[PDB]
Amino acid sequence: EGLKAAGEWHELKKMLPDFNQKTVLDLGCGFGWHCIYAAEHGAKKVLGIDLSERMLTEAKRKTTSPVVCYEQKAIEDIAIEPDAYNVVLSSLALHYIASFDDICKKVYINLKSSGSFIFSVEHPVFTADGRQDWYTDETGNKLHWPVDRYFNESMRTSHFLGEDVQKYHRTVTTYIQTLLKNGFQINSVIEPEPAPELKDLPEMQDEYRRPMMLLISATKQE
Amino acid sequence: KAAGEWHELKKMLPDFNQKTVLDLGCGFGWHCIYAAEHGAKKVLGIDLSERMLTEAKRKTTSPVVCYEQKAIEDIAIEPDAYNVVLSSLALHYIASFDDICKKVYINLKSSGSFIFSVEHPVFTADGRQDWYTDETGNKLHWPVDRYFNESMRTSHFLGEDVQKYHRTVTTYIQTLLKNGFQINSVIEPEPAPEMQDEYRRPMMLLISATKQE
Ligand SMILES: [Cl-]
Ligand SMILES: [Cl-]
Repeated sequence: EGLKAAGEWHELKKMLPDFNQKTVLDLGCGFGWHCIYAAEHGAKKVLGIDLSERMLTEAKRKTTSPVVCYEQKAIEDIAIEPDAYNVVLSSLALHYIASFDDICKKVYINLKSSGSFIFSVEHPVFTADGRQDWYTDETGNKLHWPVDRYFNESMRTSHFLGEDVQKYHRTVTTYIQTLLKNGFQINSVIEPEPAPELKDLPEMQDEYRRPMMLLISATKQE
Repeated sequence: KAAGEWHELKKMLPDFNQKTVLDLGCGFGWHCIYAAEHGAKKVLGIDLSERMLTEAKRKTTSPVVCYEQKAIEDIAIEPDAYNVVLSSLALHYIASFDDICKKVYINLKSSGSFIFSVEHPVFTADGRQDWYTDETGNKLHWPVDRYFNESMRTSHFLGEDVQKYHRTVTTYIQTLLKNGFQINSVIEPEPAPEMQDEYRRPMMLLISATKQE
């Protein structure tokens, strides 16, 4: 879980613009890694938004810069602040949001002219079937990755003891077309392979077989 | 599959009026006839097969449209000559999509479009190009494997090898981007018998792109 979170960051870093004197919004900031990074690369103002109080306490403990503020808030509830941001970021968060269209409308408004919108979601191929796991035989070999219901843009629920995880499946089309119809230009679309530091690692070998993540960089056009 | 490809591709097509068009893998020439009657000043359609190009010239009336017997990878370098380049279900049979992009960029005018369709990476990844079935032949789900393994996919029939090249969604999009195209539209079509199972996995990938200078 932390292994492929490093695989996300490696590709995401190469998408990032220069942060000097930029105003940054981080949707689903967690422990505030992107907010810290932005600050120490010269951002004038960073807002980190997350739902978990536990995570924001750890974020504020890890953040020294007076440039960064944190707020407990749902991503669907972000404030309308027209033209306030140079860049909006979101790492592994938007596949938990029901209307990606609403998020794009709000990000568009909140961004200045030629503002940046860079995000990563769990891949449509990862979420399509719903089981979010390998197809296995009797001995337990991962035979292949199952894909089903690809055009059923609906909730995907998974069950653990005491937890209910709720995600929303969307197609590659929907992510790209939603950005385009909302006035964004597509700069990059990447499906990350494992980071070159951990490409040898035995557990990372199944990650070449199906994509786990979708990363997209987009620019506001008026 | 073929008619379903057209329905969605038609929607991507620009105004053809006094546009110079190139159709790659033109088959029986459907796009070439379409463009000519929608006001194109000049159209060139190419195909490898002589049998299909015989039928193509047979069912074509307009003198705006010329045909040649030529493979896609051997298209002529003609700088700033075309307004629009089309390719329907053809580029997944070509090894270097980068090479096609380099030539199409050069052959297009400013703000000219490159519109194409291929078999979707999810259809081509595993290589078996078929459902996973149990012992009684229920179609269980569609199998994905070796997604980032970008190489040949061969299928065998009596008397023929079929050779396709598997590429990722990244590859198609990032290659267009690095060769100076702007992405205008990316669509994975659904259809409008055994079309019943087609809503379950994507079969085709359609991209519309514009030349940027
Ligand atoms: Cl949406
Ligand atoms: Cl290529």
